[PDB]
Amino acid sequence: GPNICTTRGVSSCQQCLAVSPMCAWCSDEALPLPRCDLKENLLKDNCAPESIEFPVSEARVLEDRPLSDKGSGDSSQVTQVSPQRIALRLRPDDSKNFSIQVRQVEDYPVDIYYLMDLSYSMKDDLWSIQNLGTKLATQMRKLTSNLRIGFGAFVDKPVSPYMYISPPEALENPCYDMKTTCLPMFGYKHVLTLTDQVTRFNEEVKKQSVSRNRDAPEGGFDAIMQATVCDEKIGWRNDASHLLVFTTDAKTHIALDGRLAGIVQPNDGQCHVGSDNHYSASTTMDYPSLGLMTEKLSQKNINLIFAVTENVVNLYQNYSELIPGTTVGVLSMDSSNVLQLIVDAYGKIRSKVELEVRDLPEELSLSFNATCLNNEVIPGLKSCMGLKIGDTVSFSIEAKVRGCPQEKEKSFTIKPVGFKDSLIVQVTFDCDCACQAQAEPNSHRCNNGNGTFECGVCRCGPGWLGSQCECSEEDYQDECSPREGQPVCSQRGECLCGQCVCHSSDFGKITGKYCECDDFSCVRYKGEMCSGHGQCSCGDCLCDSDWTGYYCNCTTRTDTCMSSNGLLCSGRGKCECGSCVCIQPGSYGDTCEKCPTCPDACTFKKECVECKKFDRGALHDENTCNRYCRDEIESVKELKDTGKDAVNCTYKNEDDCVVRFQYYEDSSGKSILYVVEEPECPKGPAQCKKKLQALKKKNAQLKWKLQAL
Amino acid sequence: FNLDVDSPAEYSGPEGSYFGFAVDFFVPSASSRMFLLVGAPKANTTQPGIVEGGQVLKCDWSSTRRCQPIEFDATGNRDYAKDDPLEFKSHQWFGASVRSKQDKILACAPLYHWRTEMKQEREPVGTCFLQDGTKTVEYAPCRSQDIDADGQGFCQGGFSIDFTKADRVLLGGPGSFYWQGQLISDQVAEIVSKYDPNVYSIKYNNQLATRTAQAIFDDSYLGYSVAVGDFNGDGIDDFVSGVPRAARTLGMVYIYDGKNMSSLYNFTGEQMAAYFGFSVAATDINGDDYADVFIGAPLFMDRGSDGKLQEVGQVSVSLQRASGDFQTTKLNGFEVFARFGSAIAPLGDLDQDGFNDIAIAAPYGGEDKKGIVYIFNGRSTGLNAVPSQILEGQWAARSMPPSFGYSMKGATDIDKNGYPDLIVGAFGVDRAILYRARPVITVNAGLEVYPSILNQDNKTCSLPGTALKVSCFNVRFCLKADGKGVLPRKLNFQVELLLDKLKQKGAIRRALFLYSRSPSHSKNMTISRGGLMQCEELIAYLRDESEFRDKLTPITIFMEYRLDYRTAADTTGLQPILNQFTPANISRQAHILLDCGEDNVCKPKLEVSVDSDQKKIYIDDNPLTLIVKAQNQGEGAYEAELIVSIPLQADFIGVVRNNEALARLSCAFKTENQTRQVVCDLGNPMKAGTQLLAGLRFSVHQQSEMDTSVKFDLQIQSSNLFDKVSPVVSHKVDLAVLAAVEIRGVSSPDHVFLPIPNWEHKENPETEEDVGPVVQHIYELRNNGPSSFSKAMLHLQWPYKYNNNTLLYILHYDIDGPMNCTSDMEINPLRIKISSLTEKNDTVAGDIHTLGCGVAQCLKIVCQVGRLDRGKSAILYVKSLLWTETFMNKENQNHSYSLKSSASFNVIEFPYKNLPIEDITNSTLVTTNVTWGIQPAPCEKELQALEKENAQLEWELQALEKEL
Ligand SMILES: *[C@@H]1O[C@H](CO)[C@@H](O[C@@H]2O[C@H](CO)[C@@H](O[C@@H]3O[C@H](CO[C@H]4O[C@H](CO)[C@@H](O)[C@H](O[C@H]5O[C@H](CO)[C@@H](O)[C@H](O)[C@@H]5O[C@H]5O[C@H](CO)[C@@H](O)[C@H](O)[C@@H]5O)[C@@H]4O)[C@@H](O)[C@H](O[C@H]4O[C@H](CO)[C@@H](O)[C@H](O[C@H]5O[C@H](CO)[C@@H](O)[C@H](O)[C@@H]5O)[C@@H]4O)[C@@H]3O)[C@H](O)[C@H]2NC(C)=O)[C@H](O)[C@H]1NC(C)=O
Ligand SMILES: *[C@@H]1O[C@H](CO)[C@@H](O[C@@H]2O[C@H](CO)[C@@H](O[C@@H]3O[C@H](CO[C@H]4O[C@H](CO)[C@@H](O)[C@H](O[C@H]5O[C@H](CO)[C@@H](O)[C@H](O)[C@@H]5O)[C@@H]4O)[C@@H](O)[C@H](O[C@H]4O[C@H](CO)[C@@H](O)[C@H](O)[C@@H]4O)[C@@H]3O)[C@H](O)[C@H]2NC(C)=O)[C@H](O)[C@H]1NC(C)=O
Ligand SMILES: *[C@@H]1O[C@H](CO)[C@@H](O[C@@H]2O[C@H](CO)[C@@H](O[C@@H]3O[C@H](CO)[C@@H](O)[C@H](O[C@H]4O[C@H](CO)[C@@H](O)[C@H](O)[C@@H]4O)[C@@H]3O)[C@H](O)[C@H]2NC(C)=O)[C@H](O)[C@H]1NC(C)=O
Ligand SMILES: *[C@@H]1O[C@H](CO)[C@@H](O[C@@H]2O[C@H](CO)[C@@H](O[C@@H]3O[C@H](CO[C@H]4O[C@H](CO)[C@@H](O)[C@H](O)[C@@H]4O)[C@@H](O)[C@H](O)[C@@H]3O)[C@H](O)[C@H]2NC(C)=O)[C@H](O)[C@H]1NC(C)=O
Ligand SMILES: *[C@@H]1O[C@H](CO)[C@@H](O[C@@H]2O[C@H](CO)[C@@H](O[C@@H]3O[C@H](CO[C@H]4O[C@H](CO)[C@@H](O)[C@H](O)[C@@H]4O)[C@@H](O)[C@H](O)[C@@H]3O)[C@H](O)[C@H]2NC(C)=O)[C@H](O)[C@H]1NC(C)=O
Ligand SMILES: *[C@@H]1O[C@H](CO)[C@@H](O[C@@H]2O[C@H](CO)[C@@H](O)[C@H](O)[C@H]2NC(C)=O)[C@H](O)[C@H]1NC(C)=O
Ligand SMILES: *[C@@H]1O[C@H](CO)[C@@H](O)[C@H](O)[C@H]1NC(C)=O
Ligand SMILES: [Ca+2]
Ligand SMILES: [Ca+2]
Ligand SMILES: [Ca+2]
Ligand SMILES: [Ca+2]
Ligand SMILES: [Ca+2]
Ligand SMILES: [Ca+2]
Ligand SMILES: [Cl-]
Ligand SMILES: [Cl-]
Ligand SMILES: [Cl-]
Ligand SMILES: [Cl-]
Ligand SMILES: [Cl-]
Ligand SMILES: [Cl-]
Ligand SMILES: [Cl-]
Ligand code: NI
Repeated sequence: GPNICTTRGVSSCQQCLAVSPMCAWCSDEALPLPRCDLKENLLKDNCAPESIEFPVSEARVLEDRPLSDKGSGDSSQVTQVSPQRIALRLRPDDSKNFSIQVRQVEDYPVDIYYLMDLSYSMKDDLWSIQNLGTKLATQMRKLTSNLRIGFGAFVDKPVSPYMYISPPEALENPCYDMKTTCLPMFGYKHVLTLTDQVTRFNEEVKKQSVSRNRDAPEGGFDAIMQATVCDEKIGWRNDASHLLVFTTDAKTHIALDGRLAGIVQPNDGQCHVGSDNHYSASTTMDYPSLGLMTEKLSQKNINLIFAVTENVVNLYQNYSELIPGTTVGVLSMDSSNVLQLIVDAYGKIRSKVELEVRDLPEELSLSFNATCLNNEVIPGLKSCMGLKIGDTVSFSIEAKVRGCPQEKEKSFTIKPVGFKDSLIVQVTFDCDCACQAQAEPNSHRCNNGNGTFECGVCRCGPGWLGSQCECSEEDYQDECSPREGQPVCSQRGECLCGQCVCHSSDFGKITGKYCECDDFSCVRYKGEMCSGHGQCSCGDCLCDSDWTGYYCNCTTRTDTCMSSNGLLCSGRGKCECGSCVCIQPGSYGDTCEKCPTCPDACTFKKECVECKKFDRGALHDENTCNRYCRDEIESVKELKDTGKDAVNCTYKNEDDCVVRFQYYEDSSGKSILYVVEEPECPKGPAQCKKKLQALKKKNAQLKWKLQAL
Repeated sequence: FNLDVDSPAEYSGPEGSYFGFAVDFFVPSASSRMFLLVGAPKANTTQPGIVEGGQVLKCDWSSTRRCQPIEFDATGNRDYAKDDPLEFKSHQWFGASVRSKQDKILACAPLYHWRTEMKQEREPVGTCFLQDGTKTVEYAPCRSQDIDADGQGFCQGGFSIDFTKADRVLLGGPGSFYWQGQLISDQVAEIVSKYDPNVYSIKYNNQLATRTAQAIFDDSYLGYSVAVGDFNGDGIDDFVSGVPRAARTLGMVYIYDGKNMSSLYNFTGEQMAAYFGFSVAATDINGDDYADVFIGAPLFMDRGSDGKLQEVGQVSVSLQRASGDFQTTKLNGFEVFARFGSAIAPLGDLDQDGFNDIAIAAPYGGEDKKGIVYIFNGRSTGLNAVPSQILEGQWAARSMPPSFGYSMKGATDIDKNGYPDLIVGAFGVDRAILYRARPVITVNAGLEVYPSILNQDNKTCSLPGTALKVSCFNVRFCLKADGKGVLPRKLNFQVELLLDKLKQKGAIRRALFLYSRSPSHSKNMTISRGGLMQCEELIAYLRDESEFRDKLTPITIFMEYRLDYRTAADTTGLQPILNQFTPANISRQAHILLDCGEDNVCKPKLEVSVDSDQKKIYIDDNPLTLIVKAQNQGEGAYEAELIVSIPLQADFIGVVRNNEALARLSCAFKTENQTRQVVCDLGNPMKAGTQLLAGLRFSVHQQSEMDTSVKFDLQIQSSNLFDKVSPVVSHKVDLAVLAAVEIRGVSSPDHVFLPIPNWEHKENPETEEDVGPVVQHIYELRNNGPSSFSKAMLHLQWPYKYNNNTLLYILHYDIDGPMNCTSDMEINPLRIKISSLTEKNDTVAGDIHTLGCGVAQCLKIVCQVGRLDRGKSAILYVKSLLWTETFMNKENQNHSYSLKSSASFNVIEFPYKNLPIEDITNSTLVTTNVTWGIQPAPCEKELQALEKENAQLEWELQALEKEL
């Protein structure tokens, strides 16, 4: 039928291609009366096949390496992501779908650099980790056969007011007044480089000592930044798990806190540690901004862990939520449980895979459909939760470009947070026809050089309203209307030399073959056209990056639909246009987190027990039991009073047996299910005449007494 | 937008001295010589044995640009004893904060140290130096006999300072009291009159100060920034101070009374570490005379379109409502790491539009990360979101970033031009810049053409110079100008008019003036401010019919006007600028009538009609479609356009291009003056006998609390002389009340099993364990519908007892919502103590005989519900205990029951009085099944069979009895 390519793209080739990805242009020969039309339609018009300017959006895989089963092999390159390279070609306002797979391989080498607060309050903590290295090393044999470790230390910017300036014996020994003694003060110092030898570690722990400092908040961020950005001194290995552990019993200083000390220079994210193994810019440069820390951690692919005492757990909980790829754990005052915190934290990190994007053009946007287990598909989502080792995950991506940018080539990276391997997408844009380079300025083909000839058409200059730049106010007709029973150029113009001349309103630009398009016809959401998130073309709102819908008032975002628990709409709703659409009855709220009248917790977790422990139930049938029930669950001899918070639950299983268990919410922030191991089940194994008759009498009466209704 | 970036004045200082870290104007008043004040904290001074003592320079603005350091203290470090320095002025950062009012000037050294005057120590108490006219004294309130961290030893007073209209000083210091921070205020009079050089720790009769708080407030940094403004009745300026690390480093801003230093209001940041309260400022932007608050959060991170977090910084604008309830909005930065919101500078009324303006800086923004400052104009609604101007840094980073805009001060007319100016500074490059405001000229233009429609055969006026008569007409253009400040009253303008502008070179121009014989008129017109507009008119005509064949295209009359900026100068040559939003040009259009035949006079005869949808609009934003039929009965109509006046409740969502039958029309939204309009093109011209039918959509949300209907006024308009408009149709749409109110219920637990584990009967029950398990029935009344109801009632039927048996024993009942309830029976008569759980997690994700309150003794709880709006509810949590012995006694042994609790509601009133309120009611029940377990299967067989039948038959009869 009368497609738009005919009406909106008749002006020229470049314009034609911009009208729509489905539009084609005939750049050769001459057939008066649509140079811009569908590919097939142009074939019916006998346009030379090789003269058809019809680009095609495509995404070729430049490098496709197979994933690895194990990462301990030194005989081959480790691949955690596939494919690695993709060449992406795109048309103006077009889109293409491609995919990417990620896997956490087994026996993957690890880098662990220890960083401890050496404030006097942490004096004891140092003595407790003297044997930590090896004690943990043995515990890490099971997780991997390849591991390197090192050590670093920090106190705070060695300057007033944080440091004792007087007396002179204070700066040398801040514990001069204190019992015994203590080291001077320093921002940060490197001790041991990441090495495969665990022995040299414990030797350095003894070698290092403790220092005191006024004002409890410390300068850990300086140490974090430097340890991250400094690759050589720390010795981070490629194709290895980068783990940075941060231990402190007190608060932390933040950016702009330096102005009190007279520091006005922002952190540059550059390594200033020298051969002296100390932070040089400690005193000169201000604390790093969280955005900067996030950036560098992301770049260097470092997983940051917060080992913090109960009192500050909450403070670092909120902080961690601002920096992806980071966990929070409770470090005991004696720093004894640190070893456990390590193994557990590692599990949390490898239980989740998150994707990040680098160097993405402003004109380019992306969409996602996350596939975690089996047929599970989660639109808009770019990460997955609750995973294990050797587990593979997939993501269906769709790239949509707004317009056709100037630059020829761009390269943006899509990678898992913390992982070295990645997918580099090389994107190009076809904004022009090949015949444009063959254009002929003021060629004799158009009214003796009064017009330019390109792509098999004469684009005439001002003054000539006819093709070939012939007629100017002469006697001619053609078709200025779609049909003889319709007006002329929509009364936005008239027929001159057999063509429509669009007017120009103060509102916008009237364009199109029959002057049917403009910039102001588009719909308006609330006070703005296309919600301001789109630009109007012939009454059509073209949504900008990360915007969709007819009115472009629907975002592609998802994070606003995430709940505190880390679930989409609390699993009781689906995210639509950024806001959760609650499904579960009696549930509502931003993330559908509020559900007063929905069944009690016991009713929800009875399915989890029935699946995890009994390998059955409606939950088990859908194979969602593993991701749903994240609660640690164990079989107990008897149900005990763990807390006023704990709730004793009871239910009858499919075997008609009474099952008892309880749910605990708290105790440092982890949920556990305790199920009684022995559910109660069914037990396997004259005068009587007067008794039967006695009941028979009653039955006769009772039956006869059935009446009324 | 009126600031002159053409040729601003630039001032410099010693490299590495941080020249331009702090800035302010110096106005001794009495209409006297002007100066700029620049602080250089790292400037090496002449003070003996003192390095980078810091200094504040007085830059001469007039003519030569030369900064002459003002020396407050020439001496070195005083001595506590022989070879025992009392103080340490090296690197004391003097000039880190500078403020000036009238002939008074105050500069501080936040890094000035102290010996404590007791033991040998170095404590940064900070000091300041006040200079008023002929007198110069040192002011250091934190320097006292209260020392160390716990005291003001580490105060660092003077970190931020400011004056009040009452000539009182507001000085803050973060370090006081383990870095809780502190605000100290003193009367300038006392500061100087109580000053004794021989006394290091001075006491002031009248001083306001914040006291030490709990240790939990340590490291809060109160006094990081300061600003002044009155937020209560009295004319006294009240204290405002940023507290960036307050609330687990979430950031806060404390406001204290200017009189008794009593806390008035508080603010808190949304994001941690964003440093909410880094900088604070106060000005009345909406001209309500109520000081409006501004808080900077340079490290704030908004979420990009992708949903990714990005540090753009943020500034919260809080308008002070007379009532006291601040209406606040947020403003995100425009670039990453630019740290937008580092400096907020009041500009006063910059464009003299009647609304104070303001400037916000992103010192590290802009390409090359030099620096950028955004300017924002205020108005009735408030501060205009988008900035009207942008300033760029002209210097790069040697090592330290230029930090252009890090410190700035505006709101002062130095050149006496009538407009305030702005001082911006970059300590990174040791430079400072002054921006003079240009005079703003508002202008009104007009263009008239009559008669618009033209009969080619008219031939009225005669073409001069010949015997030819041509069809002519009149053209009338007007220019009115006005402005404020210093400028020549007479303003010349270069005005150019072109006829048939649409036809450019290469194409014939169809119209030209009667005399010049050309479509070009060049006029030098000079007009004065006020209503002395001139407005000249000329006569133009149309060429003969036989000179062209195109009578269709409309002849566009174009006018352009531009003033001579050179002759509009004021003092040193400062060129003015037109109002930010003014049409650079305006144009009208004429037309040629034809085919009118005999009468040669076209009568449009336009009609318009709107079909009533019949669909009532319910009170959220409801979709509404309107059918429209516009027909042209008579001859052609030029510039035909459908004009519609919509009320305040209506927002135009767009035109309907979905339906084929409905002709797709182009329409736009236009708001002129206080009028609210929708314009749709009906074709230019709309030919004779043309009938169109289309539709328009709207999203409507009630404005007035009570309204019968919403009226719309529609009509068609044309540029014709006769019958140029159609009748006005008033179509009202009645508003309806729709409130889908449902009531939900649940039982927690929903199923109880017997017997009760380790339970024992008590002749005299005491605890919950003595009675039985906890059974909670929970009902929720929620209003989903768009409309809201003001009042409602809710009734509850509880299974109180059965044959004098307790059944469910209500211990207590809680409520969350407007609802208030009463029980007809005393709750928890036995006075059993409450133990088990209001908080947290709902985010986790014998046959059967029902005992209804109808068949069992009933306890009733009636409740009065308040107002419930869209998506709002009221909840009733009924906590009870299952009375075990009841189910262990009498007929209860092997039987299973379902305890039924019914609850119904009814809406009694609505907030909409002028509308036909419709009552609504529904009901719901909550069942708790009590069941026995482990008794399904293993003379005596037949015996047991009839025993179960018997028992069951007993209950069914007992039911029918009590049911009647
Ligand atoms: C804007 O934001 C601002 C910041 O958030 C808000 O400002 C806040 O305003 C509130 C409300 O007034 C303040 O709370 C008050 O805190 C007072 C603390 O006073 C300190 O200093 C005195 C000595 O001068 C001590 O006596 C205090 O007691 C300490 O020690 C005792 C035990 O001996 C302990 O109970 C205290 O908690 C406190 O201990 C802490 O501090 C010490 C160090 O001093 C630490 O070592 C220790 O570890 C603790 O950290 C304290 O040190 C307090 O006096 C005020 O008391 C009122 O309220 C309490 C409530 O229980 C009440 O008991 C008290 O007495 C009442 O009962 C008495 C009989 O028992 C009666 O005699 C009396 O008449 C009363 O009826 C008072 O009612 C008060 O709690 C915050 O301090 C303040 N924060 C800051 C930083 O300014 C502001 O409100 C907000 N504005 C707006 C508009 O929202
Ligand atoms: C109300 O009640 C609901 C339901 O109980 C609460 O929802 C819970 O929210 C918490 C977060 O507050 C969720 O914790 C997450 O845990 C996963 C870990 O992945 C899962 O699978 C792992 C496989 O290795 C396994 O190790 C984990 O086991 C841990 O957690 C369970 C409890 O579920 C505990 O019993 C174990 O001992 C372990 O401690 C777990 O099963 C984690 O990926 C989540 O993000 C973490 O990691 C990311 C990325 O590094 C990091 O950014 C985060 O900061 C975090 O460290 C998150 O920690 C938990 O899954 C939810 N529980 C359930 C069963 O749904 C909800 O919190 C309560 N609301 C309120 C406000 O009180
Ligand atoms: C054929 O063409 C001739 C020549 O143009 C034309 O004569 C014109 O008639 C018009 C309309 O009567 C005259 O315009 C008038 O001018 C006076 C001042 O001289 C105005 O006051 C009149 O109206 C006032 O109010 C109007 C309200 O809309 C305003 O538009 C206007 O500005 C005034 O405020 C009125 O407009 C005009 O004077 C002559 N032109 C000349 C040069 O003679 C004649 O009408 C045409 N004949 C036909 C049959 O159309
Ligand atoms: C979930 O169910 C669990 C199992 O029933 C509950 O465990 C119970 O926890 C409570 C405390 O919260 C205990 O209550 C105490 O009971 C003892 C009884 O012992 C006394 O009498 C015995 C003889 O019967 C004698 O041997 C002892 O010496 C004592 O003289 C009381 O003495 C206490 O004061 C207190 O009331 C229960 O004992 C305990 N029961 C069991 C079987 O473990 C748990 O409370 C439930 N969880 C929640 C929070 O709902
Ligand atoms: C105020 O006056 C003070 C008077 O002492 C100035 O003190 C000087 O400041 C510098 C640092 O800016 C001190 O640091 C020295 O730095 C050099 C390193 O510089 C190297 O390169 C330079 C050439 O660029 C070369 O000249 C040097 O030899 C080095 O090769 C060190 O080598 C020095 O040992 C020393 O650490 C100077 O010590 C100090 N100079 C004096 C006279 O002692 C201060 O800079 C002034 N501040 C301002 C803002 O004006
Ligand atoms: C981040 O800090 C906030 C407080 O600023 C914590 O919020 C508290 O969380 C506890 C439970 O851990 C609740 O009992 C309190 O009611 C909360 N207080 C407030 C004011 O919200 C929070 O726990 C910390 N991190 C997170 C988000 O868990
Ligand atoms: C009008 O007068 C100005 C001086 O006021 C002169 O500079 C200009 O050339 C004149 N414009 C024309 C082109 O008539
Ligand atoms: Ca510290
Ligand atoms: Ca006041
Ligand atoms: Ca105000
Ligand atoms: Ca203004
Ligand atoms: Ca000025
Ligand atoms: Ca007529
Ligand atoms: Cl708009
Ligand atoms: Cl779309
Ligand atoms: Cl849609
Ligand atoms: Cl001032
Ligand atoms: Cl908000
Ligand atoms: Cl947002
Ligand atoms: Cl109410
Ligand atoms: Ni003294």
